[PDB]
Amino acid sequence: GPLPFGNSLLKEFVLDPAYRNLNHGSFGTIPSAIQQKLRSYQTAAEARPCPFLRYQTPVLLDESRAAVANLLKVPVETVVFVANATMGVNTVLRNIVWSADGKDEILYFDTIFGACGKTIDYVIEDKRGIVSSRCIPLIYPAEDDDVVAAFRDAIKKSREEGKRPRLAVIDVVSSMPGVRFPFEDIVKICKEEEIISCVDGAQGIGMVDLKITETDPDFLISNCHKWLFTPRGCAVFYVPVRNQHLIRSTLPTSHGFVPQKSAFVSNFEFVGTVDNSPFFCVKDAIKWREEVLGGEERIMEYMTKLAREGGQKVAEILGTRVLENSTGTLIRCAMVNIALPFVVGEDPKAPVKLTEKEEKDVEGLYEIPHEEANMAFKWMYNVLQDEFNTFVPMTFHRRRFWARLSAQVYLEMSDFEWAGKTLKELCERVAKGEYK
Amino acid sequence: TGPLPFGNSLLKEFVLDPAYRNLNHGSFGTIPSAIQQKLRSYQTAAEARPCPFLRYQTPVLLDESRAAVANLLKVPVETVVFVANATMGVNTVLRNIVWSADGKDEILYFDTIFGACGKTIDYVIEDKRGIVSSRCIPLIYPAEDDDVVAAFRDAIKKSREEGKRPRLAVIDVVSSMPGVRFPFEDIVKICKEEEIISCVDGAQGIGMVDLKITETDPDFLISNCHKWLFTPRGCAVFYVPVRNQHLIRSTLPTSHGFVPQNKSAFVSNFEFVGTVDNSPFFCVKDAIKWREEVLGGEERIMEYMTKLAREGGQKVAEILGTRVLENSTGTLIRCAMVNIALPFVVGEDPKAPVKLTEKEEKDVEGLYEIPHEEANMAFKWMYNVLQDEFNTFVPMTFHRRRFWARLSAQVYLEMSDFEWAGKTLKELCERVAKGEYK
Repeated sequence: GPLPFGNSLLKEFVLDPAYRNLNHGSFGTIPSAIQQKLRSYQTAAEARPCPFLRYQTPVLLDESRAAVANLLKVPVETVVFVANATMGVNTVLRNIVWSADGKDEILYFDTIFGACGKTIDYVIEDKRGIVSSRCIPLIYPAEDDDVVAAFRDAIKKSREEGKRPRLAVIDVVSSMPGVRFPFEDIVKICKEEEIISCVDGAQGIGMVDLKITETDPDFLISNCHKWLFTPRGCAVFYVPVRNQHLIRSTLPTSHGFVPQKSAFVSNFEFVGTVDNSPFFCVKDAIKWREEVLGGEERIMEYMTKLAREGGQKVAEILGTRVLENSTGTLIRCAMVNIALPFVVGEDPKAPVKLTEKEEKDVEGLYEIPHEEANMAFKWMYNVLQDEFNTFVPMTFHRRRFWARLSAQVYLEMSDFEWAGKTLKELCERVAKGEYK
Repeated sequence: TGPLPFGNSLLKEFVLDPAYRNLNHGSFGTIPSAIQQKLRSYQTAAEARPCPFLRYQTPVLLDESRAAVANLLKVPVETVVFVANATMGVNTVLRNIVWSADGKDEILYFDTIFGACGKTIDYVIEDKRGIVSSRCIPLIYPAEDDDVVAAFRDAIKKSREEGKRPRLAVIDVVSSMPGVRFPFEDIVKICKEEEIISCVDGAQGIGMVDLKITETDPDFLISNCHKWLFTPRGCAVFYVPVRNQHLIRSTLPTSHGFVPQNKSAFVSNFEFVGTVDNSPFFCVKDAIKWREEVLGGEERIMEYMTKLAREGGQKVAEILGTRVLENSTGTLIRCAMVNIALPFVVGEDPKAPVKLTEKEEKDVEGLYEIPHEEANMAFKWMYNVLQDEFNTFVPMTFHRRRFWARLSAQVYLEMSDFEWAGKTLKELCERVAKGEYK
């Protein structure tokens, strides 16, 4: 039968027993059964290179394409594997041909992943101004209605400047901070307004239900290596059949390109020589998660609940609060943010008008001068690795540090309590000016 | 004591199937057992400490592999980075070039260019909406070095005669099919004289021939470490002199290092371009070390494989009674791969007839002729036979009505392997003369 969750499940993984993994959402990790699968695929590749790599690669790709589309509840003709989420997002933006009038505009939110945000910048530079972009600022904790309204005002405002809102990139779950984004509402608005919905669901498969069919996005990308126990360097790229014709070239351009099984699926089979073993392990990771663990829903059910209750314990230990809106829809994933018990001094260049609640929440804590914010930020990162042998990413949002913790099926309440007590003393030492 | 002798005794150090004969190392390469173990050690370290290792040890390990490969190529370390493969870095060059506003820029390339790279030109023309064009330069092999230089000098001229401007030339170090050493020293020099960006595709390069980077001084060069440098698949070194690093505006794909308009920003840009297993990149310093301490260094490795390619190639040509692909100057087989014609002719195609050299018509009289339509049928048949029954693999170039089989020598091969290749290809070719491919 299935195995119980918690620290006993560390038996199945290959983490350092001295190292606490509180940040699975960044790079992921794989259990011992999947690494051996990974290395098994390599031995076959090095045993007879041309026979295996030329003819067994498409068979092993389609076995994982079938398993992942199955689990996503979508046709197999619509899923394909790319290197990673940054690669997939780049594949969408680099392939779109923009209107000849030059009125097209890319809409995005300021919680966009750094790599994604800078891809929009370069594409605008590369196409030399035939497409532009407008940034939608977000204040967190964000109410879902405020996010969708800020998107509607961006659509309305863009048209008042003579611009055409052409494409919108929507997170499933944002990176920093790790919050569930109301992507269903934003994608639906994109359809009504005829906007290409480029759903960046890197924090997606294996953690939250993507609801691909009912949402019907134009493009979706998601990192299997982030929450599906898939070896590093694997993202599932979803393109409906109606849109596969605009993905004209892969990244990079390879043999499958035709100058002007489907041709769309075949073009991604060989895109330059790479170790494709992480792709082949998708079918095993899915089968391992269903047989060894209780299944996909049981995995997500535990991680989300542990993120709530575990995050609330870190907040009690710190005397602060988790990051959540009035409807409790931000912590609908496996990650949770907790505010740290201090505050940064005001930036005279870009001062943030603090909200009355955010100011009473500052309640006379220790204040780090803004000139020392980056210095203390580096210190907390190094100390968490060198002294506590863990790693906690922190979002600097409105002169506060929001530490993001990632729950997993091999963690339990004791880990988040250790995380709370660790962060507690770490901030006590930040309060004493130890970062200098 | 001393280094290890070459030949089949060296297979103890590799992880090939003993029932499989790897006569085609040039396609995907392979790694020794010591390098595979290093690949898994980097893999083990990443899973033990995802964030601490991948965030902070990746800079260090990339820099050790950058210094190792830069010293091997005798190149400043500030001018080398690592990309995914040869196809990836050729795209990196062609997609960052800002073409001139009027639209006369054209990309020069030869028709023996690698298939992915030529189509990369076709897509860049499409994505840039016709402001850049291409001009294919046909080549006939056996090609003389003077004739290649002549075709390039006359293609530059026909361009400007049409009011066009040669902007960039895709130049091979060693071409894929047929596996042949290309006179890149002269074509790169002519690109400097004619103000043409030299984009060198040296995928067949590192670990096999002397790239002579400092001397020929190219604008951009790529080379597959995983092809001939015993590096795990998914690795290729990207050489750009710092005079041209500003031209690479964004990596492929675009990531944190891009900036809109100690370690240089160019070098920093290629460290994190998306979540990937970087174990192949880290092994570059381990492969170069292994090749030095165990095999005796690049120059002993390279010249053995080039010597074996000639002698073993003429054995296959002798066993089959044909010939090898070589020019009058003996400059085509200046690498580790050799092309030997198979003993039969393809019927002429009325859709594009091959008017052949007098000497070319004398080399095929008496040979069994296969009709042109059945050519692709027997081509697919020979591939399946050499794998399912002879348990090997040999790629074949179709060029002017004769198949040239491309063999790949390597430190773990010797003369008995090429004798087996010739013996295997006669059994194969005698069976296509009897029409077995039906």
